[PDB]
Order: sequence, then C-alpha cells, then structure tokens
Amino acid sequence: STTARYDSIGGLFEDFTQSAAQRAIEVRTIFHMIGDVSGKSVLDLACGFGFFGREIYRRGAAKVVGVDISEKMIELAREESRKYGDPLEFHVRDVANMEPLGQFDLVNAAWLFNYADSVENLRKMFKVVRASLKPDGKLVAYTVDPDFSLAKGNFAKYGVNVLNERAWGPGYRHDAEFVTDPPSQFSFYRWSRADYESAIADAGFSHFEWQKPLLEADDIATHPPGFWDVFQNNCLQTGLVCKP
Ligand SMILES: Nc1ncnc2c1ncn2[C@@H]1O[C@H](CSCC[C@H](N)C(=O)O)[C@@H](O)[C@H]1O
Ligand SMILES: Cn1ncnc2c(=O)n(C)c(=O)nc1-2
Repeated sequence: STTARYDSIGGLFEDFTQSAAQRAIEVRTIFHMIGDVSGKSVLDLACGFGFFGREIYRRGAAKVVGVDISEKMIELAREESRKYGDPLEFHVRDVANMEPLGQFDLVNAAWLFNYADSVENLRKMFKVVRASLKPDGKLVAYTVDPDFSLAKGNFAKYGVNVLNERAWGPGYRHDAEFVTDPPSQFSFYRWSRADYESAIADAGFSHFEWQKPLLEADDIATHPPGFWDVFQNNCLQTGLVCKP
C-alpha cells in the first residue's frame, strides 16, 4: 500500500473547484483547446474525481478512460460514475511509470505535468502520452506556466495560495494549498519552458503550441478593478496542445 498526496485532499478538491475564481478560466480554456469530441475516444490523465472526462463524455465522446495515481481520487471518481450511471472506466496508475492502455483520439491532461518531480519524469510522461495517441490524435494539457514567479504576486485570491518557491534541480518546487476549509496542502513543480519543449520533441510530437488562459471581459466586469492584474501579469497556469 502506498500513499498519494491527494489521498489527504479527496473531497476538498471538488470544494476548491466550486469556489476558486481561476477554475472557470481553466475550464473555458481547456474546452476551447479540445474542440468537438463527438465520437472520439478519450484518455483523461490525472483525472481527479473525473471532471473533464465526465464532461467530455457528456459532450458526446465515445469511450472515456480516466487514470489517477490516488486511490482516494479514483474512489470518488468511480462513485460519481455510479451515481450518474455513466460508462467512464478508471485506473490507478502513476503516469510516469505506466504502460499505454490503448490508442486514443484525445489525451486530456489537466494538472498532470506539474506533478512530475524531475525533468526525467516529465520526459517519461510525454513519452507515455505519445504512446497513447493515434497518429492523428492530440494532447490537450493544462499546467504551471514556466514563467510564474512568486516574487511577482501570490495566487491565493484566485484559489491557490503558493507558500514558497525553491530551486529544485533545473526547475523549481512550490509548496501550496487550495483555498478550502480547511486549506488542503500540496506541492508542485515548475519546469522551464525549454525542458518542456525538449520533452515534447523527444517524445515524438512534431507540433506543440502554448495557450494563454482565456480571461474574458465578463470575468473582469464581475470583480473589483485590478482583481485580475496578477493573473494577467504573473499567471500561474497555461494551456498546451501537442500533436504527433
Ligand atoms: N504522477 C501522477 N500520475 C497520475 N496522476 C497524478 C500524478 N500526480 C498527481 N496526480 C493526480 O493529479 C490530480 C491533480 S487534481 C486535477 C484533477 C482534474 N484533472 C481536474 O482538473 O478536475 C490529483 O488527483 C493527483 O492524484
Ligand atoms: C490541481 N490543480 N487544480 C487547479 N489549479 C492548480 C494549480 O494552480 N496548481 C499550481 C496545481 O499544481 N494544481 C492545480
């Protein structure tokens, strides 16, 4: 038996997704990158309780498979599929160490790569994703912006309190907590843009593109003036699409 970090977070992550200001921007940006899923087979990596895979199934995907390292999160994911009677299937795997489970039209990986604890493990994850993709498929990912700096402002008001920033091999490691009750602590890794693009190339993707989060006028209208300045000038998050 082996502990995963989210085994102690569990239901609090869903609490975070319902209150954090940044979540609506993440969801909007991710589905903008995904586009139409009708008929597609989908692999949702670091699936948590299964949000993205389940919404992708709700938008008309064919087969949807979810993978997460946390037995606790997979247990919550399976209970949601049981409650809504949907066909999602889930597996407990460490993505840096797993075998491919099939060839998919779409791999969705929201908040996977920032949990690679070395550039070596980053590279392994991308290789695994490439081995899971049909030749005309694509990877849609959401991860930490390599250029985020804690000196330029915390993200706590958007839902993620970043507690510190430490050099960690060629990148950085951050301790943090989701703004929940009580707050739920976790750690994540900020690898450089160069290491990401090298991991993508060496895994056999010919195309990648970074995607700035889709913050919109209606988001700005409904918060006090300047609320989104740190989000715009020191963004913690970024989108990423890769194609074989
Ligand atoms: N190496 C790894 N392999 C697979 N899952 C991992 C992982 N490291 C962390 N995770 C999982 O990644 C998740 C981050 S939470 C993100 C959940 C979901 N994608 C959403 O946005 O709704 C946690 O469930 C955690 O257990
Ligand atoms: C899982 N998850 N969900 C939302 N937001 C984040 C996030 O900002 N960071 C930095 C992170 O490591 N993990 C997140």
